[PDB]
Amino acid sequence: RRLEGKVALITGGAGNIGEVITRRFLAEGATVVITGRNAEKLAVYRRRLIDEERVAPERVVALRMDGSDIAQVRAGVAQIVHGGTDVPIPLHRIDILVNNAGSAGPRRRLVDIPLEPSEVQPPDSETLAQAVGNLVGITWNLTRAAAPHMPSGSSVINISTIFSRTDYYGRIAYVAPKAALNALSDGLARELGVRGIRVNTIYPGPIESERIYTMFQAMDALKGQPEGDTASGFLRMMRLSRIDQNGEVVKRFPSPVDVANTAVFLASDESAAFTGHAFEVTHGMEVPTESRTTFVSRPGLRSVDATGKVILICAGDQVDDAVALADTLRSCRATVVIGFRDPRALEKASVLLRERPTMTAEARLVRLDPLDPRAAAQTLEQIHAELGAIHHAVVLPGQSASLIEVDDQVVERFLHQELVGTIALARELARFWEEYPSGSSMHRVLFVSNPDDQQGNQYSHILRAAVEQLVRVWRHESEYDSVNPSAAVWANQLIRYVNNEMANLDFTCAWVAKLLGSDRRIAEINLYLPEEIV
Amino acid sequence: RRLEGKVALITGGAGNIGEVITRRFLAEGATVVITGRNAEKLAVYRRRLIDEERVAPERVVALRMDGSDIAQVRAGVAQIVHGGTDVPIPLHRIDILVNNAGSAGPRRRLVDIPLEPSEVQPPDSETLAQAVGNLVGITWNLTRAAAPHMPSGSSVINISTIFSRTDYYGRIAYVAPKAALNALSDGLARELGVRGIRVNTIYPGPIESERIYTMFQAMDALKGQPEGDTASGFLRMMRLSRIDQNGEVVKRFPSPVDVANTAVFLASDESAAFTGHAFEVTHGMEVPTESRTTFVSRPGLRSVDATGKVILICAGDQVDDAVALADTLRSCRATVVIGFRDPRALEKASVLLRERPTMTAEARLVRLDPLDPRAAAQTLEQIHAELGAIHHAVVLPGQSASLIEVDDQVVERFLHQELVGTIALARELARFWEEYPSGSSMHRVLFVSNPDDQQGNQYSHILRAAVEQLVRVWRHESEYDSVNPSAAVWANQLIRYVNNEMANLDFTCAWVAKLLGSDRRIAEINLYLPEEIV
Ligand SMILES: NC(=O)c1ccc[n+]([C@@H]2O[C@H](COP(=O)([O-])OP(=O)(O)OC[C@H]3O[C@@H](n4cnc5c(N)ncnc54)[C@H](OP(=O)(O)O)[C@@H]3O)[C@@H](O)[C@H]2O)c1
Ligand SMILES: NC(=O)c1ccc[n+]([C@@H]2O[C@H](COP(=O)([O-])OP(=O)(O)OC[C@H]3O[C@@H](n4cnc5c(N)ncnc54)[C@H](OP(=O)(O)O)[C@@H]3O)[C@@H](O)[C@H]2O)c1
Repeated sequence: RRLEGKVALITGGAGNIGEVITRRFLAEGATVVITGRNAEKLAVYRRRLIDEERVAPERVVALRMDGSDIAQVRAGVAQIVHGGTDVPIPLHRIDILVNNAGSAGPRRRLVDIPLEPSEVQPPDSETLAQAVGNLVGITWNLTRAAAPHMPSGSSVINISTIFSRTDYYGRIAYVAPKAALNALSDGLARELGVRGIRVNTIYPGPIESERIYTMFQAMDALKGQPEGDTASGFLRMMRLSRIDQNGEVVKRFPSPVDVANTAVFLASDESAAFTGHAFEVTHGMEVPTESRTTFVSRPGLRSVDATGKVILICAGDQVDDAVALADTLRSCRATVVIGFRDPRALEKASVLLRERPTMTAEARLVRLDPLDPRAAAQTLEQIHAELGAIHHAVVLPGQSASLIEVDDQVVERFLHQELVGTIALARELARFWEEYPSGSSMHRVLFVSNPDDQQGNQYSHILRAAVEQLVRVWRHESEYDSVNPSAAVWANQLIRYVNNEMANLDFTCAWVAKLLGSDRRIAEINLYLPEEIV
Repeated sequence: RRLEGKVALITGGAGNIGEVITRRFLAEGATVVITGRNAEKLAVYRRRLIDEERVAPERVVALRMDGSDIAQVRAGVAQIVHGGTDVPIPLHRIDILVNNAGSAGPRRRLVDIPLEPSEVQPPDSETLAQAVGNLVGITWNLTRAAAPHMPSGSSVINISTIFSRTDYYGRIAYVAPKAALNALSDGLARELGVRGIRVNTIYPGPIESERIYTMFQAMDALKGQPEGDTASGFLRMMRLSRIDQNGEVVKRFPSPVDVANTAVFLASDESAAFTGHAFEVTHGMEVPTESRTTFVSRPGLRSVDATGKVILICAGDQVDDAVALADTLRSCRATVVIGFRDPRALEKASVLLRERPTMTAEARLVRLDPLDPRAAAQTLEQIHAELGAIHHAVVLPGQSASLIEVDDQVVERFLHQELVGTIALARELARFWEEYPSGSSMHRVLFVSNPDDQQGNQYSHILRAAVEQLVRVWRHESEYDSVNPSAAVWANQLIRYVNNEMANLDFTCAWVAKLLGSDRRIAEINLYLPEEIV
């Protein structure tokens, strides 16, 4: 009835939740195309729907498709629209896109996340880069491929997870890409809204499923705590108690049909007024959408003394910004190293650097590319041998328009250089700090965004979301590990791009120096420049 | 089908949106009790449903009930459960409570809001206090009266408005009580969740209805701008374009059925996993849930010079806090007046006050009760005659557990003393400042919350929400009126209760002095103390 005559594409349609979304969509009259990597599991599920639930064979199509590969996505969407080998009847359009597919990523503490295929250890099957492609790359690929074939009034439904906004020890390779997906979905709602295509996000809590109990078992083991501790923490956070199988009003997990019923509402015309909207299937867990504060003053640097602190600035190609940060830190007497991903930027910075009395030497310049982990680890070791430690780090983006009408290689470079690259850098720093203990004084990390791009900062928003959840879990893992066998890491993220004034760089540099050279520590993760500094 | 055999109570069920909620609920198999103040309109609508839509008479019950009167609410709920004169068949329970009733309040700029019945001018029919009772009092009353008769799995659906979070010139008597309702709903979700009763809030945008066009017509007139300007601003804010009656993909208002369809989803078991959740029926208007920042430093007072600034502290009964604020402002050389609602507090403060070199006289003490507007206006005039002006004001709460199991008079005193009282005070200050121009220098107002109540601060959250939206619209009205015929008002709200440390009062006083005595102005409305000051 409610999805009568609509064409739905459900990725991961044979998974634990996907099976229930598929079933409910069929009961409501949709024609469903289910995708997955395991072609047999798709065929078996399709057969069960036909043979045991009296579903007409024309209404279910099984289509193998690795959604992390844009070539496969385009080929599969073409088949759906025009017919093909695996699609017997051309379906002409997609009315509902359920971006439900999502791997679990490698389950490891940040220090242990595998970056290269040879590092992947049995329980896991994915590098960091593969997890990114199977979590946010996949949703991005399907939406770009499908959007030309979705008429006005169509519905894009992205499945994220509430845990993209909570502590989630040992799952940074999962929750940081899912946080990126949240910001991608909000940018897509803005872009597709002009076409009448709505884009909404479901955030399931822990859902009764083999998946959640497998993951919670692994996370209890990663933390060295008893079975059931991860679940107990989230059960306590729920506000809504609910009838369980024995009729008792208790804390319990929501079920897959709860998620499926939300997807039906969003797929149907009953949700026609919603876009860019969150749906938290969590029994009322109180989880903020963002941890943020706004600077309301400029700090005085006269009191800031970083004598004897080694501070590594990790830059991509941002010569002038990196040099300005180094100048400010050096005026506070810090021992500064600047690392550059881009060798041309490194050369340009050497020239620039050659251009009250102070006994502070000029910054050392090194090559530091986190996408070459073995060279990065060696560079950090050489710095430790020469300077004795690395106390703090400043992390800039990896490189200095539309989210849909964009070349495939621009999307791939963004995912690789900014998401994988930034998380890989944090992995390399965390590992180095664990391997080279330097006492109990916290290591401080400041992520700093790019400046305003004059075009809405759509891609910077995605990096911001990923970095916030990287920071949240890194803070928790490092605190926990420092008590239960090592210094903890405190981290924040400075957001420059909401301010477009000439004083922006100077204001940012002053706060970086204040936050690294003084005792002040800020609880909020994201630290925004004000819109007007003066 | 989806509400088969459920008992729904819909307040305002014969209004513009209520009629459509009622109709959809009946189509989905519910038995519906509709309430309103106009008994005839209810009877006429019930007759139309029976005579023109083939609805069985047993399934619709018309019940006149002014939901702002708790006595009437209890009597009507008793009738619904046990049967009575207007309820022929006892219904035994309430499965769905739709708190949809809501007046429009007096439509006036803050300076013109009617406080007393004789001030109400034709277009309007309500004082400020009546509007509060018809907007948040009503929802509070019904939920408390109905909750004992709602079994586990039941659903409370509160209709607020997105405009409780946006600019809305000339509607403070409407949007500030609706903002209070938002925080009341979140506290109720927490309290009722242990019983398995979920509580969710719908935030409609502008909904195609006689109501919205009547209100937008009045708001265009209040601002002296052309017909259609208010609507044009909100149409621009929508992200989702949508098919209109002629098949064009354009900006348009959502319809009443959009709101009704959301209420059906929330009434049905398909939403069983949702509580404390917002549903924004707005075509994706980007509207934050809160304007806030967190203090990340303590300010230096040595540079703060308020010489020649008259600052009025408006206190209820908070002797020690008011005196501490006065001491701090006087050490910054301000000319201080303290007003007290409570005459006993005024006497206690006189005794306390009698208890580097400075030439700053002790604070003047006056009676200032905003619920006696004629005496308040005279007091402000006498201060102006004696001291020459009132530059800035600090506003404390009117008085120094559960939201359900609470005596009726505690609820009534909170609504009257804190909500009506605080808005009435701002009305009195705004009017005084308009009547006694003192140049173009902005008047600054700092609302300051109570300290931590050690019990979750449920009532303080409600006042916080109302004050934030009071501030938002007051800032906009006063800015607009200062350009289009007068000084603008800047206001903020300091939140003390998230911090429970001994340094709390001193830290708060320092920021009050800094924000009133220096040039710094903060864009965010709510200014939170950090959880840890040191
Ligand atoms: N408690 C929960 O289960 C829970 C809570 C919050 C969020 N979620 C989200 O819910 C969604 C569904 O997961 P689930 O609970 O059903 O777990 P699941 O059983 O592991 O399902 C994951 C699905 O994703 C598919 N998939 C992964 N990578 C893919 C790729 N590159 N191309 C195509 N398909 C791919 C898998 O297909 P193959 O098996 O063929 O690879 C599988 O069907 C995920 O996005 C997950 O993050 C789950
Ligand atoms: N564009 C929109 O219409 C819009 C947008 C956002 C939010 N909303 C919200 O939607 C809800 C429904 O309003 P509407 O659009 O249907 O406008 P409406 O036609 O004015 O409906 C308001 C209803 O509230 C009832 N009511 C008011 N005070 C009452 C009291 N003390 N006791 C009992 N009933 C009372 C009225 O009943 P009587 O007529 O008998 O007094 C009437 O049925 C309101 O809460 C409103 O704030 C509306």
